[PDB]
Amino acid sequence: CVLLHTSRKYLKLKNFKDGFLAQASIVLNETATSLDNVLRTMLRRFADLLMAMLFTDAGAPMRGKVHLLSDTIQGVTATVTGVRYQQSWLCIICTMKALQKRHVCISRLVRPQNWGENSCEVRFVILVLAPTAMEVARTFATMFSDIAFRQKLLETRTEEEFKEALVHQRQLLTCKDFVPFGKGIREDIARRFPLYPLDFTDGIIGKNKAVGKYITTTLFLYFACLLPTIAFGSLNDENTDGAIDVQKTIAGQSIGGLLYALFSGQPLVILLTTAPLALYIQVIRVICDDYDLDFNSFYAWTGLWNSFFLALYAFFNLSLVMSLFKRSTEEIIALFISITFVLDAVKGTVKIFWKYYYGHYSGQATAVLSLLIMLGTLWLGYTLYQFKKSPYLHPCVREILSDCALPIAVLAFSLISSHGFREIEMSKFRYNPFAMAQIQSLSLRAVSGAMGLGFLLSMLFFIEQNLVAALVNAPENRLVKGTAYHWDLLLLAIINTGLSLFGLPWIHAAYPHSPLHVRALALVEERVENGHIYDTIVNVKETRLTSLGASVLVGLSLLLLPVPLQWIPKPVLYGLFLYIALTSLDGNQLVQRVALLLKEQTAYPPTHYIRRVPQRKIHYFTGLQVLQLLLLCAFGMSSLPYMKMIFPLIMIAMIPIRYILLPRIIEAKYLDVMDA
Amino acid sequence: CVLLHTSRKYLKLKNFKDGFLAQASIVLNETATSLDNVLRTMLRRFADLLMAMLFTDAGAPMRGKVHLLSDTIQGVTATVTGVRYQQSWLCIICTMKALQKRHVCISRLVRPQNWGENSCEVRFVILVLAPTAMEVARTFATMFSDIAFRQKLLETRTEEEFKEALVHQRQLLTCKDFVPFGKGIREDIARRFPLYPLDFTDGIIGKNKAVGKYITTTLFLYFACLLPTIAFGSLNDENTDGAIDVQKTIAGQSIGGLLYALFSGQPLVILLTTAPLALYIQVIRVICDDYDLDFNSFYAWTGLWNSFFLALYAFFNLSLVMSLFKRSTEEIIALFISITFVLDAVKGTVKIFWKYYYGHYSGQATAVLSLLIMLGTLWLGYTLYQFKKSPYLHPCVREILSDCALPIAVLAFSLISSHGFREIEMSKFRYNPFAMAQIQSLSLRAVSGAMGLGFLLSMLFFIEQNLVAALVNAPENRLVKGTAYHWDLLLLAIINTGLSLFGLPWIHAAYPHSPLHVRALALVEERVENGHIYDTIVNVKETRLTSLGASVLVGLSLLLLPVPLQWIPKPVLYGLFLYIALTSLDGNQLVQRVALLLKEQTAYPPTHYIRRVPQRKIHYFTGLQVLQLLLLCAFGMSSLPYMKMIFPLIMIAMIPIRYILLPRIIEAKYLDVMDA
Repeated sequence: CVLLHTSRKYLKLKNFKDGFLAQASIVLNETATSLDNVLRTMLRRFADLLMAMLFTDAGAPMRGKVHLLSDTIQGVTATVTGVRYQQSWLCIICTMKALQKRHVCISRLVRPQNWGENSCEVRFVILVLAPTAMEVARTFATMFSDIAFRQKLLETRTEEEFKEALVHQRQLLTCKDFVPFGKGIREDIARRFPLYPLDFTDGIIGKNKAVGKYITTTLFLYFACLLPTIAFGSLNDENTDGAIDVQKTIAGQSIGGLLYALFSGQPLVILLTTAPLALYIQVIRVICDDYDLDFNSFYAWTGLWNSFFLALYAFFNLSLVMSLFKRSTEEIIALFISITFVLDAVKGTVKIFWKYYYGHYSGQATAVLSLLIMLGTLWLGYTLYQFKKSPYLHPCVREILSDCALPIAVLAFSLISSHGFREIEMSKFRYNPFAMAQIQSLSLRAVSGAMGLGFLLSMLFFIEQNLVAALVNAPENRLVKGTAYHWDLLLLAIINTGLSLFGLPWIHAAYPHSPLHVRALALVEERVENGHIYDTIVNVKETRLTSLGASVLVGLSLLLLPVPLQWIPKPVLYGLFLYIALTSLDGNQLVQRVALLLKEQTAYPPTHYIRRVPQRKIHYFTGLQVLQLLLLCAFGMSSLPYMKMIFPLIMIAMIPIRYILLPRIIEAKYLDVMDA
Repeated sequence: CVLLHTSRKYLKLKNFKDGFLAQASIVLNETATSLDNVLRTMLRRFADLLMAMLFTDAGAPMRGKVHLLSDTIQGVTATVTGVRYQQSWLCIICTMKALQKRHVCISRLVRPQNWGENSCEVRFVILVLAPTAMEVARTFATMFSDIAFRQKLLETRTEEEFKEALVHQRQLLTCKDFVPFGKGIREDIARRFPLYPLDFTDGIIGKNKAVGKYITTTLFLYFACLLPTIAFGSLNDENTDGAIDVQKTIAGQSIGGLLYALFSGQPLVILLTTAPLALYIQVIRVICDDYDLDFNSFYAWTGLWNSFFLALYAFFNLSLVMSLFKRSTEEIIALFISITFVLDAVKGTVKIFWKYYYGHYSGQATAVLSLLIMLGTLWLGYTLYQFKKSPYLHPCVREILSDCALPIAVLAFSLISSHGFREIEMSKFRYNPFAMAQIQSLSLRAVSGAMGLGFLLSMLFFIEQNLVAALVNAPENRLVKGTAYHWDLLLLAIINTGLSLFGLPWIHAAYPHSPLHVRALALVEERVENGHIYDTIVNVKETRLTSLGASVLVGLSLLLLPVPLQWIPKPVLYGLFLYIALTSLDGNQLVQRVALLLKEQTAYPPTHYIRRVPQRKIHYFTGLQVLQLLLLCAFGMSSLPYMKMIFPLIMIAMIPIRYILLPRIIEAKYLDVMDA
């Protein structure tokens, strides 16, 4: 072995408040795969024994030794996760006494190439030869450290355009809030009204064409909204004894998505039915059965009261308090939703076994095949989804696999269970081939009960919709257009009134699908941390065409319901539920901290928040979060409808708990470190 | 973000051909988890505002910035895989003008702690403060760069012992080969005879006690030899129409393992039946059925001829030519073995479906449950095995998971399929509760045929045994005791004669279990490359107690045949075959190159052999290897016994092909880079 001396030092960003800009040599579309070839081409561009000195193996270039660059500059940032390097660019420096004049070469690679640790996705290489080099390297790093400038340089097609862009960039671098009634809605409408044409003409016309990306994301959204829509329709049909069918769920989802895409601010939010909504509909069905009330009328009245409360919240600008919402409560809610998905799948398979395996109406074969198909669908979907994080696959391959993991698994296992195992008939969701509910035919006592239930549902809707909207409107997503929280809530209430009046299932912003929609509709910079791909969004196109097309396709899918879309057996839908439950915990810090018990604290990056905070306080915070999650499960997943209807109240209550009690029992600094 | 300047430079290993050795301060068993605490303790040991200067965030220690060490020294080596850092130690340097005298502090951590990017498993921290620092840091790095010296320092218990060890280490650092008949056997016996007591008294007595490690590895070996032994016994019973039972396979494996452990050199090699051996036994059964020859007599004669040829090879010292063996041929053979395992599992499940699902004697339920159990066993075993590579799990946790993955999966799914699904009876391996074969009652023509078949089997045995022995005797394993190839081959021939005379299935060195046995019986230094744990063996204990105990336990397991060990259904054994097939390709470079078509070449480390070699030549080599593998599969996996009996010949032929033809069509430099 050979000893290596690594020296790290800061460099102040150049303060612009040039000759080498014009004298720089630009290489575009470099197809070389190795560092040696790229550097040889870059050096030849100047006009060789000069490439050898660039690395540590200076003096013994023939013998096989460690081949590492000597002087490099990169962008670095500090975060709770650790030290994140800007791996999209690299600046190599070489001070050669033989040379007489400074030389600068900027090379843009066709594809991102690993160029070392913390440079796994280099696309720009800035080689600076000096006869100092420090000043030129610092100024070029300062110019290249901008996230948008790198994308602008990527968009350039010619060397002259590259130099002009560089010159242009250098020159350029040189309480009581709720008192106003309806202020938030008016502000959101004013913000997002003038941008409507823009929203509809972002990628269709202009310098950048997004037709292919728009089509691909439209297909993604259509599939990822239809398949969960079918699963939720089947679940509701099982829960409501056929009151809400799969056809009703599909129609409601299509209408709601179309209305939201057409007439909402922040169109990137996707409306879909959720597991807690199914649980609450089950609560309504149980209450109606107990009190002999018509399901349709009671459901319509509950939806009407929920929409009324949501409109009251929107008009009074309550959404602002959602700024106090922290990540811990969000992750607790997400884990509860995943647990509800898992329990729905388990209940479905248990019912299948009870009806078929135990003969409580060849049933054993059907039950075993159902279990096998559900587990296999889950496994295949999870594997195809996790292939997205592989840093060695082509970007196209690992974005198609992410895009078409669940659809591929569903199709493959539907074929397996309907053609490979056609001799074993199994369960399929009901389909009997939209009348307004008789709201007037209901007692006043039932109206008051619906009022209370709608209040609880409105709290649930407020929390969920604002959570997903905040996720979509995160600062790291780089959304130029303004936010629309109150107008979005009002439109959600309106469309929910419309859906409830016709008995269609409720819908709100979908947590798993909205960030996925944003990512599919965004340009990202690949980052490799611990052998996994992480995406840094640079530009989101922010168009309504994708959501509108997805909604229209989902609506048109009603014609494929009888003959197609029914060969998908119920176990495939349960596997879809399991896949959603597992894949909704990708960035869950609560799950990470829970697993930390089985992991090693000292194995995390030196600057990771886990290592920074004492393990005792981390465990205390995890225990408090787990206690909150257990209490949420206890109320919101019991057999008692009267106590299953209360879980929105405790969802509201956790926010005051996190805001008040936890800082009193846990130090504020540690909570700030963990949450951020 | 803040620009970072990384400077890399060589440092010549100190040439010893001291005061600071005695003046150094030693800290032992440091339980601190963060860098700040460790460095604070180390600085306090001298007797604070000095810890801040050690990192790049000098001048702004309060504001949250990137917290990286400034001057660090590490051990680095170059390999075809890439640049491998010595992550077990780190030397931090700080030149402070305030200080008046040099200071050195050596801290040993209780557990390996990530301390960087290429410092994921640091256990020794050498902090050098200077008022130069370069000389002291270089000499300490040179002393610590030794792999065995780090283990010796770990073994020390007190500061005085640590200093004495440091001082002692510093002082210390200051053709025609086959003509002799039987020379190899005599040399091996002379080498390995005096070390017998040592072999039996390595960890039992002395400074280091290995009782716990010996017990754990004995349990691992027992389970990993019994379960595949049962699977192979069932496969042979299916193939040979009950001629070779599971009881016979267990007895033969136990006797052979005991004999090999007792009276062989290099006892770390594990003898077990293999898939090609099962295929060849099937060939023998088919030939006997075709020619109406007694299976036992023909099998015994074939084994006798195979042993005679193996003894001839051992006495004439042919094993030496195995040095010409390359990694490409080894990996082709391993992939062929895995494919044979997969086809055996597929044939078993196809037969189960044909008998039960199609009723060609509730069968559909049994077939579907068989498929589900096999797939689930494969999945669980693979997951528990792959958890071994997680860099965040505790070393004990991942070591146990690797040790008890297959046994845990087998037990869990046997319980599931025998208790959870007890209503669905399914296939179980035959067991009817050891007579010498009537060799004298066989025709001369059958004797000549058995001679030819035994010649082919002897070539197969030579290749397989020498391959596994070379894997066990790899230089990187650090085996102090000498190698024994010819004596091992002679003993293998003797025990094979003994086994064949009684009709027991043949056995030779097991490729998947011998390296695993070595690893379980070895101390390793953890390395994290691309987020995966890689082990560097420092010391292998090299004892026969583990293999002897495993063989004795396997033999004693015959008493657990009737009531235990039969609830394991055949699909569990097929899942075991699949698990072995998938887990035998961990380091397969042929599989890596085949998958490279779907991967990105530029995403590999800069110094990886994949990027160094042009992709065209990599693809040509992969295509040639795949063609050889396809020919091997075609000959050794067809329905014709006369052509299924020839695959050992082409296994032999592939070595001349690799040695002669490939260098002619592919450049020698690229082949050397890829193979090494």
